[PDB]
Amino acid sequence: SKWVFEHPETLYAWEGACVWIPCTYRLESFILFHNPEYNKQTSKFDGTRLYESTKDGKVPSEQKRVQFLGDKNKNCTLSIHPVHLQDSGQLGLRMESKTEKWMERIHLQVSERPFPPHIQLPPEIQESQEVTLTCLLQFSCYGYPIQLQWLLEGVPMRQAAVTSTSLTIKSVFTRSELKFSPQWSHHGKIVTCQLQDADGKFLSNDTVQLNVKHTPKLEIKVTPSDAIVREGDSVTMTCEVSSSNPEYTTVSWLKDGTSLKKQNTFTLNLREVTKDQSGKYCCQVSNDVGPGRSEEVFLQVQY
Amino acid sequence: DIQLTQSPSSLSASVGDRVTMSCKSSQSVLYSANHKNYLAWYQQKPGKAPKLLIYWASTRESGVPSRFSGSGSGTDFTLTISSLQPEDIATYYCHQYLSSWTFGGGTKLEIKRTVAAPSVFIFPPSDEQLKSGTASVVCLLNNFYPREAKVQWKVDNALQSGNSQESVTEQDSKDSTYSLSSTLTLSKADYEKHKVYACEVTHQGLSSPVTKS
Amino acid sequence: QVQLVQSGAEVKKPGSSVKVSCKASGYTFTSYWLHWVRQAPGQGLEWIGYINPRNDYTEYNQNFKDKATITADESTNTAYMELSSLRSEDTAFYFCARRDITTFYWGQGTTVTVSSASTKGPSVFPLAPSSKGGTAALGCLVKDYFPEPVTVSWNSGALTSGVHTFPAVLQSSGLYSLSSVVTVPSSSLGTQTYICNVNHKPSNTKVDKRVEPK
Ligand SMILES: *[C@@H]1O[C@H](CO)[C@@H](O[C@@H]2O[C@H](CO)[C@@H](O[C@@H]3O[C@H](CO[C@H]4O[C@H](CO)[C@@H](O)[C@H](O)[C@@H]4O)[C@@H](O)[C@H](O[C@H]4O[C@H](CO)[C@@H](O)[C@H](O)[C@@H]4O)[C@@H]3O)[C@H](O)[C@H]2NC(C)=O)[C@H](O)[C@H]1NC(C)=O
Ligand SMILES: *[C@@H]1O[C@H](CO)[C@@H](O[C@@H]2O[C@H](CO)[C@@H](O)[C@H](O)[C@H]2NC(C)=O)[C@H](O)[C@H]1NC(C)=O
Repeated sequence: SKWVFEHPETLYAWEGACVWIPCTYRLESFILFHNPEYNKQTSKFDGTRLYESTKDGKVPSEQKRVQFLGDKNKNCTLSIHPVHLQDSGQLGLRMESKTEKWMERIHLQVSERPFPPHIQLPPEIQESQEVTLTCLLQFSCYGYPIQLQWLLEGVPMRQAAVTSTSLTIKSVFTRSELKFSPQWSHHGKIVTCQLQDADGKFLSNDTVQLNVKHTPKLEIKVTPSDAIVREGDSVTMTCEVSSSNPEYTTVSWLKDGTSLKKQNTFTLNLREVTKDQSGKYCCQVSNDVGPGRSEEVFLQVQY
Repeated sequence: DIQLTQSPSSLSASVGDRVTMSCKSSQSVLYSANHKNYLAWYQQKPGKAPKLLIYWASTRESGVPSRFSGSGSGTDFTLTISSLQPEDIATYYCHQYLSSWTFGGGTKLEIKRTVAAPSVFIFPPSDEQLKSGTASVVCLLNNFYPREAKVQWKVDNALQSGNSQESVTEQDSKDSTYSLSSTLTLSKADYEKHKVYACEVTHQGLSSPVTKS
Repeated sequence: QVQLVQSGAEVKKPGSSVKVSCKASGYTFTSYWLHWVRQAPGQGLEWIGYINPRNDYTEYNQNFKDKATITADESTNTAYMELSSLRSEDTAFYFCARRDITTFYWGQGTTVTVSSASTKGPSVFPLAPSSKGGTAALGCLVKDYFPEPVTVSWNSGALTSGVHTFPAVLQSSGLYSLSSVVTVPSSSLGTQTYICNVNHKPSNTKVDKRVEPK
């Protein structure tokens, strides 16, 4: 009709912090209520009054808890410093111009404790492919600066994080994006995003246990590693997997680039060997990602 | 496919003794980032979940007694109980948790005492049980140490396999012995098809295998 | 306060399937992997698999790919583990567990027992003492009952020296069987009557049995 307002639908904060509420609209007096209730019986709005623009001599803003930072023509942004649990509920902006009156409601949800952030990761992380892990917190207020810190197994992750802050009519948040090149060994590790205040102090955090796809990593062993193998002797080689994500399907053995016929187990036994068995040996274990191979063992037969 | 080999499978030691048990991994569990070994030690009591003792191979968890300590790095680890207490009788497991989870075979801890040969008793089936259509013969092995024993049933000198079950008690809290009950079950016709029913007991405390027939 | 709560004991017929639940409390369910661990009777802890409750990605032990299926429900903060074609070797304790950075959290465990049996009371048969040097052994054979909780006492609890009730065994018929024996002085044979008191509450079976020497 005669009023248009724009602001986030819900604003989030916690006890002891501040809330900064962007607001635009399109005035004789402004009054901020908490949970305004119209009484039809007395024809008035009842409830606690958080701000009155009419009280003359009203002290400068930062000497008040509830501060109206707006104008007479476009701006209705608000500031609560400090914000309290009892402020949780509905903020009623009662505006009066010369003919019409309006009550605009903005939701302020105050938690007793700092709420946690939320990590957004790609559905597909694989080794040596760069991905941006994202940490999102739905809070920002100029009077209460904060920071987001990435941890790896409780240890301040070494990479650089990038922090950005949005305080608009559409959304209010602080976001951190950290780029890093995951390896096979991040799979199964715990990544944490800690929300802190200025000092390195804990407020809340979000946590993930990384799922990193990788081709199989292999460790090859040989029995006569320390010693001599002449003709006839026995030699045992084993193929160990360190990790594989997803699970492996088969195992194979290769000698000087050619795959050994009917040698698809994790143990290679050469018994009654000849000098022709000399050469370079490896194993191959296959993933749904692809195959991995271990190091080569060069068996030299002595005679 | 990361296997963990724990040794020994069972320890017997005195009250007040210092006890160690080893866990060797076929591959390294040392993580490259935080230079931590992703191996843990558990204590498990019967019917209960394992209780964590050591994490990252060397850190004792909260409220765990100081007699328990974990050491080692890479592929070799040792759990040490500085002064064995009666409440520490349990089975202990090692556990690697880098990506997936694998566990050691376990180390059963018991109290060591003087070797005691078992008293061997045999019970023939009752006439009451024969009226039901089944015959169970019970071999009883009472108060022996160590726990390792072998019970072989023989029916007309024919060794039995797959028709018997045994059960072993916990180490008794007063004489630190074990007891074993073995039940051989045959149909009535098969029972009446033979004459001599015996259990042969082989045990460290017996110079020769004992047979009750 | 951070605790894993598993479902109750399960008795399934062979060939059937079973689905065990694991409810998570006091933490963000999607933040940590949820594992399942098996412990067969008399054996050690064997890893089954895990699920990432955030993207439902699962990995398994090689030996359980044909057996276990781990799923999760974030709306109920509950993870599940389903076993497919049940055989005798599936009778075991099953734990759900998760790791934090500094510690582990384990569920209380759930028993899966595979048998075709129904609540049945036991038969109590005497283990008669005979001549076959001052000590003799007698007892009671508590046979063919289901499920397991039976209690055996001697002389209404007035006889506790020489007594050993053995752990029950699960026979191939799916019924349990248990032996409870007493070591007594051989001169008491014939005198000071011995009576075993057998109680199986699931079937409301109470059997007193005098063990007389032949
Ligand atoms: C209704 O009317 C009120 C009137 O106050 C408007 O309020 C202004 O809001 C803006 C942002 O919305 C405020 O701007 C902020 O100022 C802070 C201080 O500025 C400088 O501070 C020191 C120097 O004193 C420098 O070191 C610093 O770098 C700043 O240059 C800053 O903390 C803010 O910077 C952050 O945000 C902006 C954009 O959000 C980025 O450009 C910055 O790089 C940084 O990320 C920001 O500059 C301003 O202070 C408020 N007014 C007053 C008088 O203080 C409302 O915006 C208006 N409502 C609407 C809907 O328009
Ligand atoms: C992340 O948040 C959790 C939860 O608040 C923190 O865990 C708490 O840690 C303190 C001391 O470190 C303990 O007193 C609490 O009991 C813990 N609570 C829970 C639910 O575990 C954790 O420390 C934070 N940081 C990291 C790196 O995980």
